[PDB]
Amino acid sequence: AYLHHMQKGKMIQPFGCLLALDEKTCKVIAYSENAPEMLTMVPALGIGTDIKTLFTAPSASALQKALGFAEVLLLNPVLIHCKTSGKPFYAIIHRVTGSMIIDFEPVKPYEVPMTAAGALQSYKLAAKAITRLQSLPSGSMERLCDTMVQEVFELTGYDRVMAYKFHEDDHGEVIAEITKPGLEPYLGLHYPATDIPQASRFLFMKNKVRMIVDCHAKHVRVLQDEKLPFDLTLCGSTLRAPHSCHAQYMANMDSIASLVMAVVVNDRKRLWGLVVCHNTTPRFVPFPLRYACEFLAQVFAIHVNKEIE
Amino acid sequence: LHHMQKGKMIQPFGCLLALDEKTCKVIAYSENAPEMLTMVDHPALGIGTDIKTLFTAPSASALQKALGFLLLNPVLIHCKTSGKPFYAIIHRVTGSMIIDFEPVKPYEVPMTAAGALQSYKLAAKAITRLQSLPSGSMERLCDTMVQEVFELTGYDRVMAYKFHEDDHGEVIAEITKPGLEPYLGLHYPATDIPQASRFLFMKNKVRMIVDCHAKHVRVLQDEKLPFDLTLCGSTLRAPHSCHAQYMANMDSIASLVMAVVVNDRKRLWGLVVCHNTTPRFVPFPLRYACEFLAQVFAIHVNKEIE
Ligand SMILES: *[C@H](C)[C@H]1/C(=C/c2[nH]c(/C=C3N=C(/C=C4\NC(=O)C(CC)=C4C)C(C)=C\3CCC(=O)O)c(CCC(=O)O)c2C)NC(=O)[C@@H]1C
Ligand SMILES: *[C@H](C)[C@H]1/C(=C/c2[nH]c(/C=C3N=C(/C=C4\NC(=O)C(CC)=C4C)C(C)=C\3CCC(=O)O)c(CCC(=O)O)c2C)NC(=O)[C@@H]1C
Repeated sequence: AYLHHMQKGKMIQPFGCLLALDEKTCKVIAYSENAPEMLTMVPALGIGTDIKTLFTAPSASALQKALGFAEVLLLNPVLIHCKTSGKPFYAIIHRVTGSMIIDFEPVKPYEVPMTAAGALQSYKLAAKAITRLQSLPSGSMERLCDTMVQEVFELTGYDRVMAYKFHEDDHGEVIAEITKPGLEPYLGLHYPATDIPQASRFLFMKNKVRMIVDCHAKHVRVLQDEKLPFDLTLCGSTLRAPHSCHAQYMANMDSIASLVMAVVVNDRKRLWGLVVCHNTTPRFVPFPLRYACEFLAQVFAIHVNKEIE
Repeated sequence: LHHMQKGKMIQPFGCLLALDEKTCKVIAYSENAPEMLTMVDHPALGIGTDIKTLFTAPSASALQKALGFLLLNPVLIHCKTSGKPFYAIIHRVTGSMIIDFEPVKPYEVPMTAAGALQSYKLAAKAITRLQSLPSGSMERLCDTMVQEVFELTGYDRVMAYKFHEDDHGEVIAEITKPGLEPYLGLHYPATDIPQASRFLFMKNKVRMIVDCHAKHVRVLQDEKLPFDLTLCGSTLRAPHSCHAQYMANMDSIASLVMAVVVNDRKRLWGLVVCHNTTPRFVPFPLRYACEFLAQVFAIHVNKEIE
């Protein structure tokens, strides 16, 4: 049941908007319902729209040029400007067979001159983290995980950061934790397997970093071309809305916002666990920082697998 | 020392402005800056020009904020009429804020963040390969460093150049494109690298020369400025004429040099030296990534001695 509704991914979070394009025609074959408002000035946006009508000439050309690379050759994000408004967005591209799917995340105008500076700064901080993991003496899973949650806490600014390990019966245990002062600790607690369905663990193998900005936000529908006789697969989107059971789960534990990083060993390939960030209030972090976190989690996974041996 | 610090020439691949640390107005500029930044009241660019007349408002605001600091480089700026974009690289000296401007292709502006992330990722992967090395073999450590830099930077030749106790140098590792003659193993006199150059490398850890044959450009300053403006910290500083000549005879038209400073007790261990047969330019984000790679390399060198 869970996998169907997560794979189709027809509901997104409202912090961004989504377009899907036909690789052959470059025209819009699906869009989220908030996309006309975000990207135009309400020359419309609908099924069949050409993207050269929406963005400035260098922007349209950069996206058009992405159509011609293999996915492993995609460099994200792309900085685009809207043609009428001048509004800037980060465009995050991925491919599913003959479709190109694009997530658009807003950028503040005063942030634009700092886009390269901020990207370098995020990766530099992550790189300094990697050196401290590596400097650590071997022999203690506990010290390794403490160092990791401490580094992530400083890098990401969330109220709570946990290392969550899966046991062989698939139930989980919180084995390391750092929080801001007032909060209730979860260190040492065990949780049922069913708190994280099989389908979610499966998706984490491919989508290694997941952000939920606000569990109470009103989700937005994706509309697709009525001519299509199948559903598009949108689960690779950075914007996919959380299933309502989990959004209800979040509100109950006063984690209004979250950032989760998969820890995949032998990347025998196995989901060892998760690094779980919670925030009491809504929180957004831009793509370059999440991208750096993905690499930090990869290196962490190498050290985890070393200690096992 | 006094025609590297008080020498007033830059390489022509970019241009330079210096601004007064209080008024924010132009107190020095390279002779190529008017055509590069305005396309040639008053001559649009001279002593006393206000940066609000040169750049779009978001661009000028971002530079005003930097004068208020802490520095994250580079800043992406657009010129006011042309919309012509540059990377602005900022540093401070006692009297002034100095800005090096390196051009960006207008149609590449959408990919600036993407390219910066990719540069740092490749350097971060190189860092993990150095770390995973079994300790004990200085040869293996240095061979790995030159291989990674070669792949990252795309230069024709990459060598590790070690300083001996008498300050003479030795090439102890090297990788080149096929068919180039090796220099591995050669010893060179201490005088090839004067002490003044060594002292600069302590502060400016990455130095790029795009084309030893390029015609250098003068920096003009107000003659009543109560101090002498130094260019030691500019990414654009011209090579000394002895070295421009030294490079031509050895068919290194372009170079990229990384200092290797241990106990960063502080001493210059050596250099990672990249050479190219033809002119070569690499953008600031890649040089910035190389700086961190060089610091991490220095730590492993220091470990090997001990
Ligand atoms: C509804 C009947 C059942 C249900 C479904 C469900 N859960 C998830 C996803 C996650 N569940 C967790 C669990 C935890 N988070 C924590 O912080 C802790 C320790 C305090 C636990 C145990 C996590 C981390 C996830 C991943 C969330 C993410 O991707 O950010 C899903 C998938 C949701 C989606 O839309 O991707 C579903 C469907 N949960 C229940 O408890 C019910 C039994
Ligand atoms: C002129 C009278 C003397 C002189 C001066 C001089 N040298 C440098 C700087 C450098 N010299 C070297 C030397 C080498 N490069 C190599 O590739 C090799 C081995 C194959 C050697 C021995 C290097 C690497 C530098 C640094 C250059 C840089 O910053 O990119 C300077 C500094 C130039 C400047 O303006 O910074 C000067 C003045 N060289 C001679 O040979 C004379 C004896």
